[PDB]
Amino acid sequence: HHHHHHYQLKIEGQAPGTCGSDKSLLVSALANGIGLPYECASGGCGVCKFELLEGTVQSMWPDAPGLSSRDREKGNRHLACQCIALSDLRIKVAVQDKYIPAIPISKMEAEVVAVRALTHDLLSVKLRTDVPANFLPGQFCLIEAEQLPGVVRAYSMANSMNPDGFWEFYIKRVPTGRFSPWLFENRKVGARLFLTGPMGTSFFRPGTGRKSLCIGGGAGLSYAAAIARASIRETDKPVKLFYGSRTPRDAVRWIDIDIDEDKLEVVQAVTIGFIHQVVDAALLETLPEYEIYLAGPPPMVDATVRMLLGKGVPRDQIHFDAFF
Ligand code: FES
Ligand SMILES: [Cl-]
Ligand SMILES: [Cl-]
Ligand SMILES: [Cl-]
Ligand SMILES: [Cl-]
Ligand SMILES: [Cl-]
Ligand SMILES: [Cl-]
Ligand SMILES: [Cl-]
Ligand code: NI
Repeated sequence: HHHHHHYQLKIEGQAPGTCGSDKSLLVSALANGIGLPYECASGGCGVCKFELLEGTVQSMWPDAPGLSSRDREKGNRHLACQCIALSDLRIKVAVQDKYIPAIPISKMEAEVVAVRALTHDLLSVKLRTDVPANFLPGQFCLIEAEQLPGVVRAYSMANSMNPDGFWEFYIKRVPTGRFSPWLFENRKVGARLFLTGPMGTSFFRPGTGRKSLCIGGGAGLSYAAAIARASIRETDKPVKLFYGSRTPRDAVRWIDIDIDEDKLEVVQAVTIGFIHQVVDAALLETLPEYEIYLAGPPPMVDATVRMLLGKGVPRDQIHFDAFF
């Protein structure tokens, strides 16, 4: 389960690049500097849709919900984040500049170096690469475990850009979901994984002059924490942060995540109704004045953005990441 092939990737209107049997069309494109649209990079949001003009591809997730029942059954529309090339390809997609990697993405061999209890639910995993850890606050990595070849999943970085090559992620204590590269044989010090990134365009925006509100459900606390840290570093203003954990009062040691608890206004929502009703109650009609960042389970993120827009928050002050 080790050899891979390389093929030509022609994107109509762009320079002929390369693609392969070893990575998705998304990352090959992005790796080539092309702004192929994407958000989730994991088969759910539908944003990376392209039309297969010619050539043959293989899907990592045939049931991927980002592709509608219609599209899965009729025509030549596929998802770039889920598809590998099995020959030279010609595709058509609306390329945009805002998706060009801020920082050149790469395939990195990374070793687990530290694991520690974040919360009753969250486990923090710190890995090291031979290369500097270079990423913006709010970006993610796609993570693979050689045990499971076709099992790429997305995880927001929790720490910050450092020259020591450290990448931290928050993962679930209970192995739920379904398939994950975080087998328990891989949550031990010395395990080797593969990080692709940095990915994502929902990173922190400086110079807004607005206050930050970070909303993180479940493992989305990684993203929420990286934005909160970066806001405090920027302005020293108070950052309001809301998060969901199922057990009452499971505090996170904010000094271990390099965050000053002063300049930090934390409200936990114990996992009736949920997190976006706790935010709406607490802040009322003041939300439109904040720069808002969310992460979490797709249903939670979608409900919250609906609440936000319904409460008059400009679309361009809302930033999010939801992975499937
Ligand atoms: S980016 Fe491919 S479905 Fe979300
Ligand atoms: Cl990939
Ligand atoms: Cl697909
Ligand atoms: Cl790459
Ligand atoms: Cl997990
Ligand atoms: Cl949640
Ligand atoms: Cl989550
Ligand atoms: Cl930072
Ligand atoms: Ni082969």
